[PDB]
Amino acid sequence: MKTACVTGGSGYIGSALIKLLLEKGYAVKTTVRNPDDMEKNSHLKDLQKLGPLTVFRADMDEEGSFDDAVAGCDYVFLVAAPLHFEAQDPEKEQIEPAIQGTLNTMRSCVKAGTVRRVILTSSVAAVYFRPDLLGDGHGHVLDEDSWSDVDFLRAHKPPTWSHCVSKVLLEKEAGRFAEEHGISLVTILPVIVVGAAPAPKARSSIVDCLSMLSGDEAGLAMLRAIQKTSGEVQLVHVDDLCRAELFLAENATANGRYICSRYHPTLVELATFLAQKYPQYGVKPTDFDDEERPRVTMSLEKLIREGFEYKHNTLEEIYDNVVEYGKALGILPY
Amino acid sequence: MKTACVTGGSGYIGSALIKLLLEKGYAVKTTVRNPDDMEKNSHLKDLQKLGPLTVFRADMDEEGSFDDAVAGCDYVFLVAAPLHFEAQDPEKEQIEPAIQGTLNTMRSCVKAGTVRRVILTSSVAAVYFRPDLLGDGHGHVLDEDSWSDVDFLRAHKPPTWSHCVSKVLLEKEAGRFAEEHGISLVTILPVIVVGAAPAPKARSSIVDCLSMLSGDEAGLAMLRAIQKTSGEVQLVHVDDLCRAELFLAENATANGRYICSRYHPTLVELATFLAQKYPQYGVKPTDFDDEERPRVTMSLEKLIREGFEYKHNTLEEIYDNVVEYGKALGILPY
Ligand SMILES: O=C1C[C@@H](c2ccc(O)cc2)Oc2cc(O)cc(O)c21
Ligand SMILES: O=C1C[C@@H](c2ccc(O)cc2)Oc2cc(O)cc(O)c21
Repeated sequence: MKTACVTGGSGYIGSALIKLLLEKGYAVKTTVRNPDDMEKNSHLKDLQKLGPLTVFRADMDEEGSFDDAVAGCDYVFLVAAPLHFEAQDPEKEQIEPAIQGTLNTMRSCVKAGTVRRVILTSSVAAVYFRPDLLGDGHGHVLDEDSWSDVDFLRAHKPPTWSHCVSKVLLEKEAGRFAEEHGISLVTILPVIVVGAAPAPKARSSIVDCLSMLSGDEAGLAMLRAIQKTSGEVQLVHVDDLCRAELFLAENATANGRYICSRYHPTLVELATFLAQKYPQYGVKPTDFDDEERPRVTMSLEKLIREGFEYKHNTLEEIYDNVVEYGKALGILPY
Repeated sequence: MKTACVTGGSGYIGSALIKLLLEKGYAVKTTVRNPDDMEKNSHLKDLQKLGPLTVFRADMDEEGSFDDAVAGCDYVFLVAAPLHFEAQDPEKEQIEPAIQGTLNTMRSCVKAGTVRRVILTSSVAAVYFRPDLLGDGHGHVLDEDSWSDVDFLRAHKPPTWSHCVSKVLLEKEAGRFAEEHGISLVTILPVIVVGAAPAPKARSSIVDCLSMLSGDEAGLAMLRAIQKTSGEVQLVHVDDLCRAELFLAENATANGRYICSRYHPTLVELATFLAQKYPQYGVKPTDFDDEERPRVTMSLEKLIREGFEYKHNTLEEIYDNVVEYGKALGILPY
């Protein structure tokens, strides 16, 4: 029986990974910042009903705190924490702590001497910010060779520049570190993630995809900004993301970084689908009518080439269970 | 040096296949119904400059005429192109000749004794007609397991029913014949094909993708019909189709049938692109506004996970050279 560690077990993606690992016969260790907070971590008790699940305390700013959690693990899933709130000095407050915290966990992985592979969950924040491709007014198909432009982001500091710079640098630093220390590191890069997970206090990762239904002003702004940039948005079901992370840990030939994406609708298509299937929220699809814009899209083909198969392939399947989750979280009123 | 036969050398797809094969170092044999008609075959003289190209007279409707062209070949590219003349009895004027013409050439392949693989060019006409799915209000991703409903098509005879039936039945029959004689048959299923080819008298294969520029009422009706059915159209560059045919010929593990597609725009996306890239034609994108419909799309992934790579990936790249071809053919008035 193989053993896996999932960092950030209180979070959206972390909780979904733990569920899949248990269902697949793994013994799981997970880290949280306060194991006694059973309002935040009640799902970890439920999940113990599926297989061996051990909870540990750990924090990214606390050097070595991940030692006991990763020890004995065949695979380690590093789920990066979402930034959450802005900062006066993003370099000192966000970017640098993101690098350091990632290395901190890397070190606990070498020290375990048992980790066959580390799967880093990042996002396409590290892929898409290309001043040439986004700005030249032509369509483009990006892939895993594309990296967000750190120099341009620091020069002009557009909104979310710090989320993108921190993802790029922490991935590069973790790769540099995995090189010098002989540990296999594979990175996955999700688009907007959709679907239910066990975590009771998730939100950040769910606001964008439900914002047409909720009216969340920040969410809608984000979807519109992505569409203004790229001509569309990109979505993937959380269960396919989780299956992809498992796939990448278990298949020895997997190497480097992988975009994880399945459906790329315009907002009017998405709004139209949501209005038809969930009319109780009064979505007006004409609120998202827009000129057709050049499409700048992230290719999904690398994961496909390696033999992975997505299970949520239509728009409706990608949204198959997220609405009931938004209800339970209070993101939606009913 | 391997040798290959390409049927329908005066045709759009046949001529582009010959070009690719010569460039890639094959000796090539091709068939045309009248090797003298230089209206139709002037390109063959030109193509002979690229490598060893030999021309034969043959006719689908004439048993054995393909024997000479196919002899000695390692690969045969069965480009089933010419259909019929919609008469009172499509089952005897179109469907049956299509089947028998295909089996005619397959027999030459058996007689040759040398043929390691036959690549049949069909179309997603043999894939998409799924009345159990086209009106159910949901999206669907169809793949190579989906076949057009021949029974339903014969029962209700919607427009172009016999076209779809011809394609389904000749593919079924050719595969049955191939299995009986232990010959390798692989079928490729293009969507709408875009791009220049050597053939100086092609037309029907290019009218549709040029129809918003030419205003061809038949082409435009076809496009609107596809979009009312599937909520989008699907396009592929002729050069990727030819490279995919060669890929399927050369890759031993290739097996069965393969959708070939790369871009799936709405008509309003396509018209916006064309209007901006080619304003001299007067396209009005609002002529193609339409409500969003559930998407019924053909999966591209079988070819992808077998190792093939498309080179024309954006909408602009798929349209990189067809307008000049259209001007040359007279499809476009200027
Ligand atoms: O920087 C990114 C990545 C980007 C993205 C997603 C999908 C897509 O198709 C293109 C870009 O989305 C985001 C969404 C957020 O709430 C915050 C972010 O920082 C970002
Ligand atoms: O539905 C069809 C049928 C096919 C076709 C063309 C001509 C004809 O006479 C019959 C069928 O062309 C297509 C091309 C597409 O990208 C998507 C489609 O859905 C289709």
